[PDB]
Amino acid sequence: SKIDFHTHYLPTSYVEALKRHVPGDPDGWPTPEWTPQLTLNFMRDNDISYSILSLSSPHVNFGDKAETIRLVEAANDDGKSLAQQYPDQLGYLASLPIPYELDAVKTVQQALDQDGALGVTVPTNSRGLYFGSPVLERVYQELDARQAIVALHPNEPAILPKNVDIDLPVPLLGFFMDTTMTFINMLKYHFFEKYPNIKVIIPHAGAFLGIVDDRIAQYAQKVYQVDVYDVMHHVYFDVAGAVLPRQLPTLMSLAQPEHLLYGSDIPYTPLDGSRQLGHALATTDLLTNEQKQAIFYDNAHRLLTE
Amino acid sequence: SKIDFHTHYLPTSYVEALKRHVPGDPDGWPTPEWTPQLTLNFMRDNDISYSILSLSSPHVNFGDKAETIRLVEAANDDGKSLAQQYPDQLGYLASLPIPYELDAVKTVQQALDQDGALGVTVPTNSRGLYFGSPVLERVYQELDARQAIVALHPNEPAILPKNVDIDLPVPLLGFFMDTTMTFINMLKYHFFEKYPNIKVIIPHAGAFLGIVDDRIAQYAQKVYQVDVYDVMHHVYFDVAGAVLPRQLPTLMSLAQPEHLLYGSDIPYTPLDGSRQLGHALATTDLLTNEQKQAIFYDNAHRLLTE
Amino acid sequence: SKIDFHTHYLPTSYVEALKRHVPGDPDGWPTPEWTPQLTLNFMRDNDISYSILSLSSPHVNFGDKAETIRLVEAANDDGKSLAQQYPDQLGYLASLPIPYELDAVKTVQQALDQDGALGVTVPTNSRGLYFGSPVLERVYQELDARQAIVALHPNEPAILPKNVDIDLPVPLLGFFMDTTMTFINMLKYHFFEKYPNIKVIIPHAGAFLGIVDDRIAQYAQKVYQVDVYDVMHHVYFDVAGAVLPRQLPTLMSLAQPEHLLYGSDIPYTPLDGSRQLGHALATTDLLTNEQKQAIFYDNAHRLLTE
Amino acid sequence: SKIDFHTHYLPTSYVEALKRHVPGDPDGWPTPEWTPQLTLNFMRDNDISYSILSLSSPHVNFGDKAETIRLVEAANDDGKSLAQQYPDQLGYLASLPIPYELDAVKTVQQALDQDGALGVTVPTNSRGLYFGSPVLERVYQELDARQAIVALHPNEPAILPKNVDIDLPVPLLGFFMDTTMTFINMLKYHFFEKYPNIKVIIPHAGAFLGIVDDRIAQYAQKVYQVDVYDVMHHVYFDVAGAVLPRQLPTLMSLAQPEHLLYGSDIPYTPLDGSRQLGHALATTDLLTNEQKQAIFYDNAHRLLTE
Ligand SMILES: [Mn+2]
Ligand SMILES: [Mn+2]
Ligand SMILES: [Mn+2]
Ligand SMILES: [Mn+2]
Repeated sequence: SKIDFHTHYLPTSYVEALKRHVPGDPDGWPTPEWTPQLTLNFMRDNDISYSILSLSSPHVNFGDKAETIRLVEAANDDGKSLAQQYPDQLGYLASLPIPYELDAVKTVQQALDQDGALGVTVPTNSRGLYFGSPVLERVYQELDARQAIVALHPNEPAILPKNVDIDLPVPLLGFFMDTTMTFINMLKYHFFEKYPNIKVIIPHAGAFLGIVDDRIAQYAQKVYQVDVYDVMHHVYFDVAGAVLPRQLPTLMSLAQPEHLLYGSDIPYTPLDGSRQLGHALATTDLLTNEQKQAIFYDNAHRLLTE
Repeated sequence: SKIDFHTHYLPTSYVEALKRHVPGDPDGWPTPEWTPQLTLNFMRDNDISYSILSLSSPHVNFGDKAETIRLVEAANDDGKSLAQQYPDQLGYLASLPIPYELDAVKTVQQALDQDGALGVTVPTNSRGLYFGSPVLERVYQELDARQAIVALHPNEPAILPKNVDIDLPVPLLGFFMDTTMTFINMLKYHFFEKYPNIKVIIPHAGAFLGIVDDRIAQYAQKVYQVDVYDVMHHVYFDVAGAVLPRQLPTLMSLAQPEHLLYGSDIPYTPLDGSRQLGHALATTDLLTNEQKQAIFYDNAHRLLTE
Repeated sequence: SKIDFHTHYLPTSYVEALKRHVPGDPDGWPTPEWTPQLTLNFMRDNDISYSILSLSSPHVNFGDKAETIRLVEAANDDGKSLAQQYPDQLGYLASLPIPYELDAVKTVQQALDQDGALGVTVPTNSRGLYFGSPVLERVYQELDARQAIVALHPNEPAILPKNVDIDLPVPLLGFFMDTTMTFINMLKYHFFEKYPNIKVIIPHAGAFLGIVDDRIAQYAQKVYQVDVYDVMHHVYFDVAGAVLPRQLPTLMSLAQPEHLLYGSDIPYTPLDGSRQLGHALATTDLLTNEQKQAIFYDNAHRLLTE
Repeated sequence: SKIDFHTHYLPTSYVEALKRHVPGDPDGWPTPEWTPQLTLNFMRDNDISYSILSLSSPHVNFGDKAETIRLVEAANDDGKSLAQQYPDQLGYLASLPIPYELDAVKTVQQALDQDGALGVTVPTNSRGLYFGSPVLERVYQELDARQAIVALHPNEPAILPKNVDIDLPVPLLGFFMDTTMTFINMLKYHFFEKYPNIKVIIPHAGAFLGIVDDRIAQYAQKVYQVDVYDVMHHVYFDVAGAVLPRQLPTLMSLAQPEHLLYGSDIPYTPLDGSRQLGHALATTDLLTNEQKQAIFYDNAHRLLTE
């Protein structure tokens, strides 16, 4: 069976917040319907024995602090409630009330120490505040002290040129640009050097890292005093998206084999498309049987048992 | 010997315009010194028998139309003058007075029909106007009627988040994001379908195309009614930059073998670094002798003799 | 009776374009319902004998050139058709297919030379191209040759800070910032100096000009070689909006008495609110009866008979 | 004698930070030279008996937290050291390490409770975080508990349209747009309602408030549940800049007579230009002798002795 490290859920209060604050479709991508039953049924039909639920983007920062704290709490309560309802099928990563540092520090401690979260999920940027920002140092310290799993999830870039790619859904190119920019932001701030105990999961096979690393390697070594290649060995990656036949293969010459995790990205990625993507990973000639076994189960299992 | 399809020159008026309008280093990258002799000497020391000179970025659109037209003309006159001075070593691609459509139409006709340009070079975006924009249709029509070579050159993206990758030179990540966004912009506007005779050269081994194509293939097929894979076979690519060991190999499963062109990117890329990059292409185990021969000379030669 | 120089209409194709391209309420302001009868009945109920209709913002530039040209033509045909159906009650200002210079040049000649337009209306900025930009020189020349009336209409600023005034409707502060930025842009490019024959109507009592003029006066004189105070005497101003008791009075110490035009801004401003604004201009102690007569009728009439 | 509530100083570390992080002239305005003697000699030559020094913009947030905290501490030590060296001529407002909430909370307590600060000065926005943002609630609470004076100082707007007013110095229009956006932001978050004890000084005669208030009055009442006119009576205003003959007079129909404070804005505004602006306030026919006395001394004095 497989363990899904990139699968989502949508609390009712979160769905109401989207309709209330976002005109049209969020990220130029229509909000998908969802119920625990949808995920469970998908797990049954695709031999997934365990899913680590996480709140997707847009992040719940709409400009109202009390609202953001309320949404994050509701979302975490749902995650926790589902973990207690299906202890063998569902687990969850806690969302944080970013950009509110002290409040996020409080959520980290509470979600990890008492509410059974397996770790946390954080937006590449929340209305402009990109992860890696020293505005959240105390949050990093609380996460590092707990050797926590930190899964990044791409959000629409804070700002982009308006007269280009007009109406191109944000997930198609924006998400990748943001994840890439965030990774680099983390290198600039010595994140992996200062918080070596955190286990960072970079989604969608590392976005554009497989191409820019080689291009920034020099600058990063000279100006950031960081070896991008060592970092690529240190972090983790989920493999949601069109990772075949080019993206994953390129990533494997940079990533550590034990650090690759399977992900479906349901329900934002239509269930059928997700099934097809997972079937591709199972039958491709680009992966050995050992690698398929690691990506689908062993890697996640090792990570979770630690 | 090799033919360089991505090498630059800097007219004195262009250097004066940069100091006058751009504070600090352009694109967060210090302006390099240059003289024809620098390029010629570099060609001698690296067995390059022919170079196709082109004006790099930033584009010469500073908000003053008459100035832009004056700079573009001066630049083209320099290119032409060098072609007549060293008919066997130097050739040139004309710059255009974008965003001024009718004026650019006039430059295209004049540079190609009477001043010996081998084609044109255009910015991915000129102060926000991204290539592919219907604002320049008449320019495309004049270029298509002449089966012209059109080389894109990345410019700093019109706008980006300000609190991320602070002070990261633009060429390291911005250039790639822009070239990628522009390519997609061209797909949205059916550029290759409407102007099938133009020979578009996409720089730096296609930036991020090797990773996003697979991700947008579906949307592009359904909404743009375009097959991104056919397009990748139709266009050309230069191979300047850290194309090894991941970028070029990925691109070769998408690009046509005869459409890959060598490029050094001097003098913006230090001459020594450029020499090292070219030496890598010559000794790598990732390319057959036939491929090295095609990339370094045959492909460009075929393209130029047409 | 009064003459209304700032009143709007909404072609059905324009309304369908808004629903199709703009998510939610355009400019954060709900699109109003409209038919020719609503304007006409408003005119009878408010002693308005003549209205010069114009298309409001957002401008019809959605990224599709053919569509922009089609929408503009449909809007001008409607304006023309209304002037022919109600010669004594309705007139109109033609819209222009900006940012397409050559096409706009064509619309100006046609609109003014044969379609009966009383002049043109233009957006302070169309997706980033601000009026005054040399990208439209040929358009200015065609307008100056006809001593045309050019009425600016504010649009949402191209871009603004993301985390401030969240959800504040655009017309409340954005429109003013845009009109203000556009006027200065026109100073910078010597618009009034180069096209003295054009009669420019700046909406909403000059937005912030009443306050910034004194601040930029020096710079404009030294760097633009322009006397802002002379320009304020040269252009025109409609007085739609909350012009009393502060805005209009300030503007009158800078504007010429004969260059002040009445405006209601229906139907974007609720009809009852517009009736109240008009009633206030009629009964205020801040204006002499002569000024009320000039603003409501004489100034417009003189400009129209010219 | 007069009391100056808008005058600046430049710590050496701040000057070095500007050269190191800002290319060209900050805010498009050349950094002025300064020593304590320049301010003091200006005071003797212009009948100023007391100046409340403050750090001008750009704010010291360059992306490095430790550096921001270090720069703020160096600036406050200088301010404190000047107040101790010239108890009768110089006082100071402390800067805050915004956007670091907890750290700023610390600076407020220390600055006001033991370092002799007369209050604090804050940027309308620090790299995108606009004052009034709930990200700084704890900072407001610490300030309200001390009935602290909080002086806003405009900074370049986070982002603006790229192709308009090209090269127009930021202080000429940008500063005003920012102060204006910030004031409304504060309305939106019920700042004055929640922190009634803070005495907010809005610079440059309220920027554009004199004109927008009447336009947003309705929306602010209905959506923010705030009466903008009551707020205008509640806050304070310095009168640096070209306040005559239009700006200041408009502001006086909204502001409380006792809440108007004199300001020179040296050394950013050339000393001769500031002397002329002060002389104009002294000889203008737009103010009674009582108002001139209040603006120049009484109002400040009453606020300081409180
Ligand atoms: Mn996802
Ligand atoms: Mn180049
Ligand atoms: Mn209007
Ligand atoms: Mn100041």
